[PDB]
Amino acid sequence: TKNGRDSKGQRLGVKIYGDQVAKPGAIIIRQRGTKFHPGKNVGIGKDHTIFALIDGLVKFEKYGPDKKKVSVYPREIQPENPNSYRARKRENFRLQREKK
Amino acid sequence: LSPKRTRFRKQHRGRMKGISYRGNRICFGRYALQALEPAWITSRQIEAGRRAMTRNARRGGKIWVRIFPDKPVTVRPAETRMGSGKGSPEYWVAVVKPGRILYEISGVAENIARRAVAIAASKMPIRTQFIISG
Amino acid sequence: MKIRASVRPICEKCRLIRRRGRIIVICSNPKHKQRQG
Amino acid sequence: SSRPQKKGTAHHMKTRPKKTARWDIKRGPAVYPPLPPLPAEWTIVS
RNA sequence: AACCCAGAGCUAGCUGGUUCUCCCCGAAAUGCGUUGAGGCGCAGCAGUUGACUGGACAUCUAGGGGUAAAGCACUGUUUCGGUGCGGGCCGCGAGAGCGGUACCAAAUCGAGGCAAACUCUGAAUACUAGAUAUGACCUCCAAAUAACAGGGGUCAAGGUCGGCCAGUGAGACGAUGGGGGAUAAGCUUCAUCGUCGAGAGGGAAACAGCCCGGAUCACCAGCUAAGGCCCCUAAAUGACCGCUCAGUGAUAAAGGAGGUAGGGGUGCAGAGACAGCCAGGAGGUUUGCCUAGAAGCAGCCACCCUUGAAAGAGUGCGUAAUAGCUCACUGAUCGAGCGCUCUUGCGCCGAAGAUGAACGGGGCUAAGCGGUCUGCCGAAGCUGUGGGAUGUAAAAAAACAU
RNA sequence: CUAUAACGGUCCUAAGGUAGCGAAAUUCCUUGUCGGGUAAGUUCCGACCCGCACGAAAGGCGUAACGAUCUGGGCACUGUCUCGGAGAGAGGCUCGGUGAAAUAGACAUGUCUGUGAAGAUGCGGACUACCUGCACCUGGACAGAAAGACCCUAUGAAGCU
RNA sequence: UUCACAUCGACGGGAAGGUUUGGCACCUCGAUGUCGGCUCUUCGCCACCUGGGGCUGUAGUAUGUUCCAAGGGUUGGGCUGUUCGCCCAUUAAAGCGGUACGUGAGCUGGGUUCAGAACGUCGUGAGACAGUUCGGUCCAUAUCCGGUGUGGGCGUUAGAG
Repeated sequence: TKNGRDSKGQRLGVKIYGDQVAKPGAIIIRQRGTKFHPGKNVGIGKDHTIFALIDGLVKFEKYGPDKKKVSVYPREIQPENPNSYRARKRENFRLQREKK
Repeated sequence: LSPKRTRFRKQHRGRMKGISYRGNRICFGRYALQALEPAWITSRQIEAGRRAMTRNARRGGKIWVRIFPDKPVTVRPAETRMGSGKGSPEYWVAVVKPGRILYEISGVAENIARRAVAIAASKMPIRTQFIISG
Repeated sequence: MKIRASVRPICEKCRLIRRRGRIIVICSNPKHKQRQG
Repeated sequence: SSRPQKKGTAHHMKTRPKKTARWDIKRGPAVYPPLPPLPAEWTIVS
């Protein structure tokens, strides 16, 4: 009598938001059709998935007024560090180990 | 009283959230019956009130059913609430929020409009009041 | 009396007096002799 | 009928003591002068 | 489908039972699969142990989404008027024509909405990813006097993998966004949080799921939170500003109202008002018709003019209908405050059940509700004083943190 | 006359209910209509018929006799009743003797309302009530009795097909 | 007749009740014994009848409606197992309800939920039907609260009638 209730439950998000770290080969978008087109350093897939070719960063931007045009970049900078806490924790591991 | 085309058979409920804009100033007519209380209004109320001011005016002036129901409400038989198969062929309903115009009436002298729209407010489930075309 | 809980003046000559709480109507014609709430 | 009634827990929110007058909600306790400190309370010196 | 003995202490994913002390940590009631859903396997959340760790909390900035709201570009419906195409009908006439109808309808335009499976738009949060700091105390050394930076020693705290092992698998309500229901349930179903579950104590009269709050112990010590200060029960029957006269103060609507304190607009008030006493209050005319009669007053049409201070083809009663009566209107005396209007606050009626006043009681006109300022009571919370215990940790302590 | 069809056409099966009986131990709707009975009869008897779903040896129809059979109306007879009453016996009751039972957390065991696993002597407020016997009644103590026999579950048991 | 409101009130709207049919399934399956009668209560009203009143399209006599009113009253029968389901004869009237659809530790067991049997129908069949039909042992010496009666001690401050 109900007839109804047959939903699939599939999942298809954006996997790596703008300005995350893209491994090589990692998937940027798993999509149904082509919302975001491939820009440069990304490859389309069989089912329009968009995956990173080289490590770097993902940049969502319009490739036309309407289109997303996802892209990737090397993005390597900042070697410099400023955190005391990490050094402190490491220092404690050793001091306590020595004490005990 | 109802729409011709059944786009989707059934349609689940909603909820009121008070007007803040589209207060439906006045467009036709000169005297309106502005709702104040959010509620549903079936098509059968609409019938009732319309009859009221038509046969009361009865001499001149034009009625204006400013709103048309366009959403179905279902009702189930007494079978232990199993599955809501068929109830949309039952009454239709117009969600009417505050600040909204229900009727409009022109071509009628002042106080005759007051009796028409006052009676019409008696046939109808929510507290209203009549407004003039400012 | 017609104990209408909400009726109003009807004859042109209704007086609408309140007494001991009860709002009541008194008219020269007793058809109209109502007591309200 | 056609009106529901308010039960346990539900009944409580309608009918618990609320301090619903902005004023008394506001208020704060007396403070005091700072009460400069107090001596010791014990001494072996004897 | 006997009875006794034996396999047999059969089997039971089902019910009941499971005994001495203290200490530390302490959940879940979710998904998935299941001849499976008042079981079990894995995950999810405890314990304890070993590594590698880096945080957690607050702040800020980025990135995608289409929800709330809005909108009529899309799709689907939607009213009011325009336009007229084209069609039917009258016929002329043996072809389609100019047209006409208070005519039926297709696209369009103007005005106007609506939608979980509508969107040209589109937040707040949430999420993911980055950097940015600094928490609590000490002992200090040098201060006039602080502060803090200067170090040193502690203490407190996140996770991601593993090992050995659990219990859990129908939660409940409350807040919010929703489905189903009847925008009914202390109903059901999911998403994000709180309490109960597993948590005491005070307020709520009594009262898991609401409010404050988190229980190591002792104390015939103090300050407060939620809530309160007439009596029963602690603490002002304390201050001043107002409002209620129903015992409202404890429960429900539409509707009704010269109740009551105010406010927002309106005109009138010596070319004097609403009060009352008053006077006057029409000619055409019996308005035309209809009706036995219709003459203001069955009904309907014209619905004006003259006269004047003023009279509407008369306000109501009434008459077979007339007549009659009286209103509106109008001048005089008395005398200068009265109509209208919507809403604010608190109230009244509407608001009635079956054992006996049911709302803590006594009661109260403030000991009710609206507003501000001061003192107090109020818990196992915080303080003060004194013991215990865990680790942190490896040693007397002592100090933290629980 | 109007109706009901003596009589016809269609798919159908292997064929399409014969005789009798019929709202029936079978008719649901349904106290079916009508007649008799009754003051009044959803029961009852006799009929009609659209037999929801009668029917010929899981026999049809009817029968004299017989029934601790079911069913309806009679006359006689009466405490069945109207409407109770008195009486005798055995118990009950009191005294002498012997002397159990089931049940039983402990009970110092009030009423009304309110609350609460949403129907409390055990909680709250108010009322009421000297302590304790004996006879009498049974509304509660979700009173006793049998781990419900109805309902469901168990990858329970058993019987029959 | 005219006349909305003597009376009925279309179309639609807003409530209270808690007793019908229901929705949830919260207590109760180591058990909360069902329908209808008998006996005995007691309570509610929105009132059927008796007491007083308006209004009436009330001449009177009847009424119709509403208002305060629960003090009282609220028949006997025929049919059915079956509370307005009902005809008969009255009667002032011959109410609706709540009390675990009051009352089975008070009563009957006509019905339904036991084992036998049969009818119609479903099932090939065992069997089955919230269809029918005939038969079918409803157990009890009150501990406590409750109630009706009746006592005793003791209180009433000296003791008693």
